Amino acid sequence: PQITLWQRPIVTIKIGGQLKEALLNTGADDTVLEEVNLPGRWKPKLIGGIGGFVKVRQYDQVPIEICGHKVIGTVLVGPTPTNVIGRNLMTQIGCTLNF
Amino acid sequence: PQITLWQRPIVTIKIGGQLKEALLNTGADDTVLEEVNLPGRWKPKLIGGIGGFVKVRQYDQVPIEICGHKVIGTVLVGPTPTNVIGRNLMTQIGCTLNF
Ligand SMILES: CC(C)c1nc(CN(C)C(=O)N[C@H](C(=O)N[C@@H](Cc2ccccc2)C[C@H](O)[C@H](Cc2ccccc2)NC(=O)OCc2cncs2)C(C)C)cs1
Repeated sequence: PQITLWQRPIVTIKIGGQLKEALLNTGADDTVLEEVNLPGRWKPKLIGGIGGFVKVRQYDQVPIEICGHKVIGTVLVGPTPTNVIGRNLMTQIGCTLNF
Repeated sequence: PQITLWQRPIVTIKIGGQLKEALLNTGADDTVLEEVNLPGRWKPKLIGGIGGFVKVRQYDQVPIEICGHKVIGTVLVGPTPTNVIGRNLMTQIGCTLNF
């Protein structure tokens, strides 16, 4: 699709057997989601850093559907003020900025 | 242009007689820049919110050139870890997300 930016670009995703809402965020390197239970192995990752770091669980090669595009990528699971799709998954869906 | 998202979408802007670099950030409602001196009237604005608010100066109807597109919009001037072009100016340049 083509998404204009008059409102926040919130989209529906399908992950770990759930439908969630998340923000398409070109300002974020990584994808961070809260309250999803993902199977298999993970390793801890420190993110943020200003004022301290936040520890999250890094899951690799996660299948995720974003607007009906089935892709694979890293998902960080942990506390976040809002669910964020970052550049790592936007590249996978072939999402670009255009003007 | 078409900007892919494998790297951070940093672009050159012209503002307040200066060339600056800023991040095209679809996760940000507003545009926040530091170390720019803008003429005329402003009013304080509280932004952020998590852990406290940050006070910045809100300038309206500022002429700004973003990748050669001359546009007009609100610029918040104040401390920011990185210069951010938010949705308010992306709409002005006609910037969309596409996949
Ligand atoms: C909480 C939720 C309901 C939201 N609040 C908002 C309102 N706010 C505050 C903003 O629009 N904020 C803007 C902003 O930066 N956007 C933030 C929104 C936000 C708000 C509150 C708490 C946490 C994040 C989200 C932005 O993408 C920020 C801005 C930024 C980017 C790079 C470097 C420095 C700074 N950046 C990031 O999210 O980077 C985090 C990364 C994660 N993985 C790699 S980088 C301002 C700078 C203009 C939007 S969505």
